[PDB]
Amino acid sequence: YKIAIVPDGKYGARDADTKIWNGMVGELVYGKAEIAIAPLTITLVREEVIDFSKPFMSLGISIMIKKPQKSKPGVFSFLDPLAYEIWMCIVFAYIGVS
Amino acid sequence: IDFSKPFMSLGISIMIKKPQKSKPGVFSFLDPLAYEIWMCIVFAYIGVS
Amino acid sequence: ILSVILLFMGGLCIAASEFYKTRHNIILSAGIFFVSAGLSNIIGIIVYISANAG
Amino acid sequence: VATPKGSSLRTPVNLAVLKLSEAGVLDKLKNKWWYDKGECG
Amino acid sequence: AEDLAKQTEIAYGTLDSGSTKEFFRRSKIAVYEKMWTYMRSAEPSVFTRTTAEGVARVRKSKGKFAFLLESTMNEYIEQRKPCDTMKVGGNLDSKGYG
Ligand SMILES: NS(=O)(=O)c1cccc2c1c([N+](=O)[O-])cc1[nH]c(=O)c(=O)[nH]c12
Repeated sequence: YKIAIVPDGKYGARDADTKIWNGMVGELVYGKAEIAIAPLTITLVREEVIDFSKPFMSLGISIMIKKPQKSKPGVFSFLDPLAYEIWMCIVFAYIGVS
Repeated sequence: IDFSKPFMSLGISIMIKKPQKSKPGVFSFLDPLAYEIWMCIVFAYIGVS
Repeated sequence: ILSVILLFMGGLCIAASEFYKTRHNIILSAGIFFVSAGLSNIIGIIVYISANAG
Repeated sequence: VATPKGSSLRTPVNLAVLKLSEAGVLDKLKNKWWYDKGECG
Repeated sequence: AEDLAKQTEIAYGTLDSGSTKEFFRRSKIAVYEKMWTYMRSAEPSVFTRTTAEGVARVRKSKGKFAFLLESTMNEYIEQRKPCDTMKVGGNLDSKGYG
């Protein structure tokens, strides 16, 4: 074989206006390459012009989120259960009761 | 024969019994506070005294 | 590292109090050094564990 | 899905399965007989 | 994905041109049909342009942008530094490369 990058850079698709396949699919239907070893998804629209092989990689649509981590609890994180104003007003009430 | 495109994809998977809660432990009253907290409490007690 | 510096100074104070018996204040110094060395080794433990966590 | 080698129903079956995957039927069928008909919750 | 649909804090976005948007548009499942309606008229447009752009937005939104892409790219991204992305849940569909 002889590896040859697709000039267009498109995986495959039908314009739908001039119905000219562009990409790897077009590079096969129109006698340009004999094999497409690429992450070419198997779809009905493409199956009517080429014959895929059995899937070599089963995949799907997943969910990606930003990786989380520890919350490094602050040194003085034991005073959270009460707001700052309560803490300030507890000292005031203490100095006043005494 | 000629198989068609897979109508479903599967694989070898691990099957277990669902964790039925957990049997308790003798010294399971110390679970809230971590080991280090308990250790440092002893050190702070020996120090304040 | 400061606990090791304080424990060493405690030994000097204890040794000094073996050649100068008249000065009773060289023995209290040893006690404070040792006690303060212990207190500095608690912050080390906590700092170690605390920092090692995150 | 398997067919006898050389049969004329190979290609039509291949497209029938593929269309049902894009449409979502093959996934609706699974959830029906695995979870909707379930007994755990 | 049901969890994301209920939530309105963390935004989620597919790509404009591709199969990850057609899937939601044509989906007859309520858990996905609900997401398509929101994602369609929601502003600002969560729909991104390039796969690289979507990865950056997740990494530049501080756990506020969820990207829906292929399970292969996500695992590769997740295993390539900065290492600030991860894979959650399971594949919403089943495709293959042939
Ligand atoms: N890189 S990507 O961002 O995840 C991605 C985004 C959008 C379309 C993709 C696609 C990938 N891909 O992953 O390899 C393969 C692929 N293959 C096809 O045949 C097709 O039509 N569209 C695609």
